[PDB]
Amino acid sequence: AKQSMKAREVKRVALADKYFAKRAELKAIISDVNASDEDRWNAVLKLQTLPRDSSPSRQRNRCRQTGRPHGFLRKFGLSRIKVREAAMRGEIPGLKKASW
Amino acid sequence: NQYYGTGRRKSSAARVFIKPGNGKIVINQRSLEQYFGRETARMVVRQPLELVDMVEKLDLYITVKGGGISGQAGAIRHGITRALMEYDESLRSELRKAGFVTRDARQVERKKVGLRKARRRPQFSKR
Amino acid sequence: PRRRVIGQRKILPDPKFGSELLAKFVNILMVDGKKSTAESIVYSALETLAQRSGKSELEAFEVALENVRPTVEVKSRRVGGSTYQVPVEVRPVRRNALAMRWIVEAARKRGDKSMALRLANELSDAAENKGTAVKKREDVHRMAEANKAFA
Amino acid sequence: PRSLKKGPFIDLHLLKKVEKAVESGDKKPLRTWSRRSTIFPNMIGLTIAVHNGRQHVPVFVTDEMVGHKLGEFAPTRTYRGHA
Amino acid sequence: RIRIRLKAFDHRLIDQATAEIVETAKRTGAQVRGPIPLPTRKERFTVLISPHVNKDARDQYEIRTHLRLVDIVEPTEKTVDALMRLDLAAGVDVQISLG
Amino acid sequence: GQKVHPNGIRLGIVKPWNSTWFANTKEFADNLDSDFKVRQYLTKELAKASVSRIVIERPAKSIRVTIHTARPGIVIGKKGEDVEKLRKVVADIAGVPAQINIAEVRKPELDAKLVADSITSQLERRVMFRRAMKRAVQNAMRLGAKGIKVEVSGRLGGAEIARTEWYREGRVPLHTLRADIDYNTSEAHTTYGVIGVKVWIFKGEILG
Amino acid sequence: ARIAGINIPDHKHAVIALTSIYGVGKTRSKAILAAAGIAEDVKISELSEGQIDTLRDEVAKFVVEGDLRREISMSIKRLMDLGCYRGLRHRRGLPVRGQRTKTNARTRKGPRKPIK
RNA sequence: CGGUCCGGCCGGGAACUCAAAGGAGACUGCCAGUGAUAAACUGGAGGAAGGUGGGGAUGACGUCAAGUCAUCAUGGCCCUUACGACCAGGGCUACACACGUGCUACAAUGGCGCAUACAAAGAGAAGCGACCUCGCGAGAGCAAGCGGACCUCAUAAAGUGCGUCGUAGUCCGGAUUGGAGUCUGCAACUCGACUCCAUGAAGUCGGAAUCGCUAGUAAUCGUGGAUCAGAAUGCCACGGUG
Ligand SMILES: [Mg+2]
Ligand SMILES: [Mg+2]
Ligand SMILES: [Mg+2]
Ligand SMILES: [Mg+2]
Ligand SMILES: [Mg+2]
Ligand SMILES: [Mg+2]
Ligand SMILES: [Mg+2]
Ligand SMILES: [Mg+2]
Ligand SMILES: [Mg+2]
Ligand SMILES: [Mg+2]
Ligand SMILES: [Mg+2]
Ligand SMILES: [Mg+2]
Ligand SMILES: [Mg+2]
Ligand SMILES: [Mg+2]
Ligand SMILES: [Mg+2]
Ligand SMILES: [Mg+2]
Ligand SMILES: [Mg+2]
Ligand SMILES: [Mg+2]
Ligand SMILES: [Mg+2]
Ligand SMILES: [Mg+2]
Ligand SMILES: [Mg+2]
Repeated sequence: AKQSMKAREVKRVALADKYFAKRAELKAIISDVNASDEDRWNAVLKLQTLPRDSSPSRQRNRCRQTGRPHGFLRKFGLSRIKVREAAMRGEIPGLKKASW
Repeated sequence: NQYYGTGRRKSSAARVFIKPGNGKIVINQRSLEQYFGRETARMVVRQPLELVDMVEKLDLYITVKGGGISGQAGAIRHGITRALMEYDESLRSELRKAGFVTRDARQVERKKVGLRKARRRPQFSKR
Repeated sequence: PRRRVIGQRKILPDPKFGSELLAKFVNILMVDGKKSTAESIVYSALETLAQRSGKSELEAFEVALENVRPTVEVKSRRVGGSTYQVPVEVRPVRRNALAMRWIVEAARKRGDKSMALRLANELSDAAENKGTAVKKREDVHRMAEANKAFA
Repeated sequence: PRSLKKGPFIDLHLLKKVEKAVESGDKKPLRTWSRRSTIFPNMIGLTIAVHNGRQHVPVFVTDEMVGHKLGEFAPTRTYRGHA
Repeated sequence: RIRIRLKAFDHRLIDQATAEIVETAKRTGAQVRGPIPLPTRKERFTVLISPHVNKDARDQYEIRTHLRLVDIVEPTEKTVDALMRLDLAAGVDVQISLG
Repeated sequence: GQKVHPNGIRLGIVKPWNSTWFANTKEFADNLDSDFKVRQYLTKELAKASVSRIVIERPAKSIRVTIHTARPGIVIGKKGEDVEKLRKVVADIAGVPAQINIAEVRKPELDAKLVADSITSQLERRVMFRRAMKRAVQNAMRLGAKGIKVEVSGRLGGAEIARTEWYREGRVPLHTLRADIDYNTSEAHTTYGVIGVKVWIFKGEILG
Repeated sequence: ARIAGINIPDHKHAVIALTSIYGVGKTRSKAILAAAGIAEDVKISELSEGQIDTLRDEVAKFVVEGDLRREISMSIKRLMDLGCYRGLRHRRGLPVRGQRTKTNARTRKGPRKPIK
């Protein structure tokens, strides 16, 4: 993948770990039924004012070696290709071709 | 003096305990007529005890796990045959002929890649 | 197949009568693996068959089967510029399978409401030796004795 | 649609432009890229030029346009016909 | 008592470690319950082996995660610490549950 | 587009994994990135060193890297000089305390990665590929291999039409599962392109 | 057999002949018969005229044929007059709800129009 | 067994199921016949299994200058104040049409309503999320337990039993559309899924033509997972009937 797309992914991780407590504060406010509706309105306007890249749903799990946005696996952090290359070189423990 | 046999089927596993008696069938603390709402399964669980003449002769305590209606009935038949051969062993010459002592090894086939099922291939088109 | 003729698998008999043939009939009637329903349909149609005839359900089934069993079928050969429908003696197994198949197809095609009503009516007509199933038996024998010159 | 407990949605920069144009009472066209903002009753009588991807189409705001969003009045695909 | 859970990838290396720790607490302590085996997790995987386009061309991998449960009925003082100072091979993850 | 990887197919039978650790899913891909970065670093640093197999194992939050190499004198230097230099940066990368062990490679002519990299180095310094393939086969069968197959591919002698060639001496049963097939692959970055090298070595059958 | 303007078949049951009413379905027909205390398995046959008057009152509680069709056409002409995307879809004859127009829009577009 | 709140529940017990680990077992091994005393074939005998037991993985030399420089890598060429980089919005979802692959159907071997029985295999910590309460409902609140043979996802459905419809474009079918909503997520207009009420298209088994399948198979019935905030009729797996 590109270098700029990798840089965008790192930036969206840094912001998602930075503002993580504050966004949950505001969502606790908005989801709280026992709250002032003007407070819930102020919270949702604050949440607009926060950057869009602070959301974890904005960032996409790329391959950790190549940045490939598709074919990802959460357990390995890799695409389906580099999984196969590592499993064939025996860099992945306990992983072998199955048959049942 | 209960006599035991384990029967297995597709994915079922019966635990059959034979006692001499009057012919009382208890499956998971339930009657056979209560448990299998199916006369074919009521037949196949009574098939060896009428191959031999032991319908009235023995009572039975059965537990069974896993599977379906025919699966549990098959493992029950195979447990009964295993236990009657434990009881007498002179009956193996007939129950082999009846095809009962043979464990039916017809497992389900796995789904394969590309194929929508075990063997059904998707629909083909040249053009 | 090319290499071998095979050895066929064993079928259970029905629980009611012990007949292998009736279970072959419920398998031919059965769709989608629902054997329990097809067993119920056969036992209801043979219930009304013995009601309409006073005989055994098994006996009147064999009578209706008897009046539709073919003896000679045909097959296409086509070694020349056109199709030869060559006759051939039918083995008693295929006689019985074609009979139960034709009966089921006609009972699907009848306009009665219950399937057991289409099948008991078709069996009672076959025992009277009329109906579409025997008309299929007739059209088969007619193409047989027409192409009888080929042997 | 959105839940009622979150209420409606509107961009803050839009809500400030609405509050300004309300107090000034001017109907100059407000160019806006907020196609996702629900129209409010205080927006009635305003020309708001909603973006469509390519330009800003002006929308005079009516009473009935309240419970909707601004993007509904800016179509993004031009289609005339094939023949 | 002490429940001990062993999770590993090699079943020889886990049965070697479980019988090792049994013989350890059998000599030092007393009443090792048994090396009770648990069901093995089979974490399957299925990937496309082509870089661009072959949907039907796949590999199917798995990971078999072998479990062992070993209980110690009467913990002496040396039973605990001498087995805690005892170390095993890598690949085995141990997890003690005192009571 | 036809043949399976002989190591990956032999991994449960006669071949061991090059990474032997255990982790849950939380720290799995993180360990595997750390292993990738350290194998990357060690290959670039020990490029002149005849390194074959970097084995990684991490017990008790402490990484242990076992390097198999044909000559340990240039990797070590003095006893814990260059090794200790590489150890403190491995612990920097892995974020855990490190430990480096070195296994000497007897008979470096019987190791697939070394042979392929020697061929690659020769092709990079512009030798005849057939002479390199011959000397690799003669040396391995002399050293006692039961069978070797080498194969080069693409842009051979600067020829615009890429072809593959392969030599074979002895029996190389790939379908035999209990066969000790040492397989590895190198790449030569010539001025005319990329030349790929594959090498199979059959040592004999393990009778497990 | 004449409820809310329209006739109702007598041979059918209660919920079904009610569902002949434009504005009720099997749910609202159960709510009607529940509010009238009338069993659902009975017919429109063998009903008292007091029972039918109760039925007419319960249906009259809701919005039905002429009212409902007028309200629906009013909602559509509201979208028509606004000129929203749903209005443009309603007057181009295209599907509104965000379905596909490349293929399978045959309910709104009718049968196929051959290129001649 | 003994005891019970009748629930393996509770003392207990280790046989049984099961869970793994190791091992045995089937080899034409035996018997007869054929065969060129060969190879081998046919049969039966036992046996859980009989001749490759079943299924998978495993894909020779090479072919198509097949595919991919958009996984990656890379020779060379090109751009370098732009062919690079940042942001908002839009688009990849358009629509006179044509094709492929699928899903649901045209019903009575069925639809509905009530009652009720039997699965396997899996996933789970920024997660699975009981119980209880509110809501017709999707869901909401409080909130245990669980890194999990312990807890959760999670009641399997088809089935069976009773009643019902009684051959109709129907109590089939569910498209479409209106209104009211929930959840996710800064944010569901373009452009999400789901729920409720109403709406109730075509369709009554499909032209020439054509596809799959030889046994636990097809057919049919449900289940789970990956990806994923959310978003499958797809994909990969699982068992039921057969
Ligand atoms: Mg790049
Ligand atoms: Mg995402
Ligand atoms: Mg496909
Ligand atoms: Mg299936
Ligand atoms: Mg075509
Ligand atoms: Mg292959
Ligand atoms: Mg109605
Ligand atoms: Mg034999
Ligand atoms: Mg080409
Ligand atoms: Mg390109
Ligand atoms: Mg953008
Ligand atoms: Mg697309
Ligand atoms: Mg409630
Ligand atoms: Mg039912
Ligand atoms: Mg009913
Ligand atoms: Mg309906
Ligand atoms: Mg509806
Ligand atoms: Mg029509
Ligand atoms: Mg009809
Ligand atoms: Mg999931
Ligand atoms: Mg999802």
